Amino acid sequence: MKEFYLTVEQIGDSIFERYIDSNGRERTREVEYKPSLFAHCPESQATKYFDIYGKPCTRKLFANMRDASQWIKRMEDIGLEALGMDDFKLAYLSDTYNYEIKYDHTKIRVANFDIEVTSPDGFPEPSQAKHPIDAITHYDSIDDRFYVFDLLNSPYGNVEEWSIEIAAKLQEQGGDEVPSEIIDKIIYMPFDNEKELLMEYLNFWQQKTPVILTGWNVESFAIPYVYNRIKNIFGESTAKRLSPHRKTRVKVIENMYGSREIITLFGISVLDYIDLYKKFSFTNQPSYSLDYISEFELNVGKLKYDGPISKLRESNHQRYISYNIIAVYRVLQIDAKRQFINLSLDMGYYAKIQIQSVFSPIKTWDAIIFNSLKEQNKVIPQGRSHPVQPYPGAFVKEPIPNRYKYVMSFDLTSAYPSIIRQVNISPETIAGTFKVAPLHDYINAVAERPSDVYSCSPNGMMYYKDRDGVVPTEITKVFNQRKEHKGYMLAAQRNGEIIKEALHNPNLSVDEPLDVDYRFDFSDEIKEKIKKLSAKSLNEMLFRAQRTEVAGMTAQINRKALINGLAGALGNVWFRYYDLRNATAITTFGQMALQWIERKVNEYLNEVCGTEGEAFVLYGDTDSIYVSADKIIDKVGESKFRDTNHWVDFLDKFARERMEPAIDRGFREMCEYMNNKQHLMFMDREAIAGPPLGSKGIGGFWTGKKRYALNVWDMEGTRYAEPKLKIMGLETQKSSTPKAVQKALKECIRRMLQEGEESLQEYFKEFEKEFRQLNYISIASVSSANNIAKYDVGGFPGPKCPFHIRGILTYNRAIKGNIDAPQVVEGEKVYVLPLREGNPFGDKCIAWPSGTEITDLIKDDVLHWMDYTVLLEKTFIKPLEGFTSAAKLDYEKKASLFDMFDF
DNA sequence: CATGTTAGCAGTCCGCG
DNA sequence: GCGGACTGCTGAC
Ligand SMILES: [Ca+2]
Ligand SMILES: [Ca+2]
Ligand SMILES: [Ca+2]
Ligand SMILES: [Ca+2]
Ligand SMILES: [Ca+2]
Repeated sequence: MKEFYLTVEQIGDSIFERYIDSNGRERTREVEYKPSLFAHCPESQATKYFDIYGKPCTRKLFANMRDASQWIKRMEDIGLEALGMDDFKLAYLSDTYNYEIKYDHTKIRVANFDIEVTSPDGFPEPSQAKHPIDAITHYDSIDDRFYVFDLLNSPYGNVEEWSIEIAAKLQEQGGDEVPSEIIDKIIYMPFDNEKELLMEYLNFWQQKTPVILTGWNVESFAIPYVYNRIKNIFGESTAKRLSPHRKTRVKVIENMYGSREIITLFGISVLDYIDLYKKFSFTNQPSYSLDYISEFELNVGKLKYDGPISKLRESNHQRYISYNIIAVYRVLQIDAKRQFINLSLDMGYYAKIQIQSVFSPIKTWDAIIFNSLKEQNKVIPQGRSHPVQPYPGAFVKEPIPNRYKYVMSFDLTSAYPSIIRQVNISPETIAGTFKVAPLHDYINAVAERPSDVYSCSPNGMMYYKDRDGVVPTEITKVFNQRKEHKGYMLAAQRNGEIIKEALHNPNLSVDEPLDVDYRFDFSDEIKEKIKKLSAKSLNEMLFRAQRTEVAGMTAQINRKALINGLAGALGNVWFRYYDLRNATAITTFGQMALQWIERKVNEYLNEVCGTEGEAFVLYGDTDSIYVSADKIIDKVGESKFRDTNHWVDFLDKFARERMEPAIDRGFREMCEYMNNKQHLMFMDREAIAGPPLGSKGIGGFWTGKKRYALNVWDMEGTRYAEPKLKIMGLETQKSSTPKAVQKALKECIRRMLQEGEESLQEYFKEFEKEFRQLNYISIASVSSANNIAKYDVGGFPGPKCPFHIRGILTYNRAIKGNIDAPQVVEGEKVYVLPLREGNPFGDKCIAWPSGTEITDLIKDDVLHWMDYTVLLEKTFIKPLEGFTSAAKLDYEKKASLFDMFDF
């Protein structure tokens, strides 16, 4: 097979590389790497090396990496550019792997681990590691085994061995319900003392050295804890054995009362699943406990236990170990679904970077662009210093707050990357400038055509048309992969709806799920078979379709994020290709594009509807338009439609056959106006929205910019079995809004859009009556707790203290002195509840770590002093008031003359 | 070491015969 | 009691 790297490090003048050889064996090597950098040279001097502007450079081959570094310093002192890749391990990767890397994940050792540490005196701080490690579960992807290290003897208690037989039993049977599919994969190893456990853990680690190291919170807890605990017992050089090159770096950061640390293990690529999840999932969660996330992702229940975790090992060591094991398996299950390890590997090898560098779009793009330019013997510019400067972004139309009955939406496919490609925006394609007219002069086609030679943006920039830019070139490759995966995702989505439709009429049969590829639209044969399937087979097929859709989602949305990240990086001062002329060329072109196409759509729709000056576009943001379709529907008359699906079909056809071709002509004109390289403004129909035919539903409403709700029947070609709400910006979409309040507000919206005012009033009345019976967690607000200390004046709120921070301080005073009360961690999330006047906490609110029950010592007092009136008014009524006033609707029946009668 | 800008709502502080 | 300037937080692109 073709060789590929696993890890790469620079240590002094050596490159340390772990890799997979031609026979598929893991190998390591130390290389005294001889880097090159480049300096500009006279034109007369023959060379094969040119900078991106075509100026000749001479190559400086260095005896070692330190020499290269020292040379950069001297060049800086002289005042001349030192060109070429200054991150030498990227250079090394590019030289060693001068071909498209084809990697084999089955040869890559991925390790998933977690540790337990009993602590009777508060959270066990990794930097101090003063408590024994009493469990480790380490899953190895190559062995497909869960290696369990179990401490039987501890200063905090001597316990018996863990029983695998009891672990497999149902909980209702006294067991731990360790999933049966991993029972046979567990290798269990008990130890009579911690030193033996840790020693054997290190020997194991040496035999099975992780390449990718993952797990839940491993970077902030497990890794530094293991490292510091081993250091305290055996010495630092023993602790350094966690690195295959025996090198680590300690990063102390650093709460300021007290502190913590991150450990770099050289020759390992740490990808903490919590970090993967936050970057790649596109959720914002109220809490990031593994229990919370597992439940959200997998619909498994909380791993319940009686008493505090500080006492679980002594009282129920059996459950303690099982739960250690399950927590490790849960990360694997989340990854089986989400496939973030797969994505990280794809992206990392595609760029030729250290795998952990996928967290950095700038490092990722630097490597991609360097490799691309290198292949053509071109030489990359030196990184330069730049002050941070603000610059303009997108246009967002101010909508008239209102109900909007029938709506059709359109937006640009991959807007900013498409703008980059259309205009040919790259550092090396800049041709010059032109004198700018006011933006609205371009929007209304009155300004002079900028150029008849070059491709233009209304920011004043001109670009060559007849040559490729590396930025356009490389952004296109990633865009094309994105498009492939999104296609797979949407096919799976459409496939899912076919299955949901068939679930209305399941067959009474024992049969099998159909063996199909969900990435492709079902054929007629498959659809016929589906209509004969049982509920069992259908539901299983639906699970598989949704898993296929999630996988396509992960793959497409993050490649979308990466290409959009390139457009953003042009405006980040650390990017090698930072240039506000290029960043603003994109954003300004976007502003024109949106407002240009608004004009064109209003013009077209007036023409075809036989009218003039009516506003059809009611809203737009960056690259989208929202078109009121009321007049389209009224032109033919609602009477003519059989059911909802008929008018949906009608608008679908109208958008595709009439509007889109009008839009396309509109944008082709704009392309010629800017004399662009290639027409790439593709504005496809997004949503078709309206109330059910013959209902009192209002269809949609806007309260303002970035705030709206739509009852959607068709979304990018997916015709739903059941209407789906598209809600943006409203409190239902915010992780700070209480769970049950999100739910109730969403049902309030569903009822408004689908059913009418009366239905809304019915639900409101009921929710108001029952509010006080909801679980306290379900009705608590959520916030991030940043800069707690800044507002901590003797345990009391200082000036300008935010509400949620006040709550934390109230909590800190209530718990002061209690050894095992969970501390609020700086920067993490808290639940927040308001308190009534005269409460024993001495303040108007309390807050505590989110995803958790509030400590039992104060729980009852919280429950008793909870201010429901404030909670209902703030979280539920006030947002609902905003929705309903905008929609011109009442959530309570207003008083009127009819109140004089007895109905 | 290192994607971007635009934007609304909740809260504090302050003024206000 | 309620606005306006302000910080903080949270999303929509
Ligand atoms: Ca644990
Ligand atoms: Ca778009
Ligand atoms: Ca059937
Ligand atoms: Ca959009
Ligand atoms: Ca689309």
